[PDB]
Amino acid sequence: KKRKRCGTCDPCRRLENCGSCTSCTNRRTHQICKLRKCEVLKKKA
DNA sequence: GAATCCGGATTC
DNA sequence: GAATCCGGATTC
Ligand SMILES: [Zn+2]
Ligand SMILES: [Zn+2]
Repeated sequence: KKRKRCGTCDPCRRLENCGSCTSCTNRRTHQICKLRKCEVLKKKA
């Protein structure tokens, strides 16, 4: 089953997409803002 | 349908 | 082998 964000790390607590990282910039990506990506979810599923 | 986890293809 | 581009799939 797919994991949920931890909700507590600094990226999880950011309120908005940064608007300028690769994920916020690239027009075809479905990846979350790099500044928001949950630290826990960076571990391999 | 939006958000975005997740993993395949490319490219190095 | 792995970072990056990319988009299928789930969960709401
Ligand atoms: Zn961003
Ligand atoms: Zn988190």
